[PDB]
Amino acid sequence: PKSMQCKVILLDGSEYTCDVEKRSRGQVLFDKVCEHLNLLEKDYFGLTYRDAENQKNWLDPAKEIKKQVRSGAWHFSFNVKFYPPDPAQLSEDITRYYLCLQLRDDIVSGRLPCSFVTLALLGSYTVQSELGDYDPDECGSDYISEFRFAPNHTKELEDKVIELHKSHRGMTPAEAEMHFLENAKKLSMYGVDLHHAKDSEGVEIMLGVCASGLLIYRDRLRINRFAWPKVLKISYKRNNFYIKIRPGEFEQFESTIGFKLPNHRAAKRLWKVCVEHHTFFRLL
Ligand SMILES: COc1ccc(C)cc1NC(=O)Nn1cnnc1
Repeated sequence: PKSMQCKVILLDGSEYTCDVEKRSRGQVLFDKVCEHLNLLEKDYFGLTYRDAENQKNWLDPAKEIKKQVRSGAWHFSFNVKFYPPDPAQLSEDITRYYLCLQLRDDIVSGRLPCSFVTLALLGSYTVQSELGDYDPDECGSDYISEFRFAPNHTKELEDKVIELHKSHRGMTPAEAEMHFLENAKKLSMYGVDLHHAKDSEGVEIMLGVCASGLLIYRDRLRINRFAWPKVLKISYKRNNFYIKIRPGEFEQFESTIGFKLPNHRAAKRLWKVCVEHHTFFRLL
């Protein structure tokens, strides 16, 4: 049996290295990573790889790893795929812990926009979790945390994190992580996966996929929202992605909204993440 070396970037930024048989399907590697992480509530998560065009792709657990990575290295990241709308209802604190780590990266990367005050508040809960109670021995007037909190750090952001950290005395890591999640879940882009596209007139839009449904970000004004029940069907053909929307009651026929993606693979990628979001959050 010939085995291939796999490298996985974990949500703490560490590397996990393991072997799988070269013909292995994605589920084999995922199960090894989740066992390494002591994770039981696994199906919120997944593995990503970067394709020949440098796009993020989800590793399909039903398909051979080699038929997905194809010409690329067997290098993956462990990520949240399906962001729970109500993290309090997760059964395990370790699940919430990994979800916090993902959201911290979503924030630092700028995928999850966040006000100044909420950046500082989330940062303060992270510090309480990682370091425990505020200690003025480590923190002077000139303190800057090792923790990345934001896409752009400023001294006043660092100061606000400390001021808020002082308020959290006695809070345990699990408590701080639950407060982090109860704040982060309210952000308008929480768990929204964004895809570049053009509308039927050729205007550049972003299509957002999340638990609640589909979002069409045309500009700061005119955000179109389709809750999953309103979405009758989704399809792709060539570089085109199509959403069928149910008619109001007493309407005869569903409406079709068409989008142009950069290429055929971007259209398939969007269709699949939409189907998967429909599939796991039809149930959950
Ligand atoms: C109950 O599990 C599901 C249900 C629906 C869907 C869409 C997915 C899963 N899980 C899943 O794919 N787990 N996994 C394996 N490798 N990466 C992630």
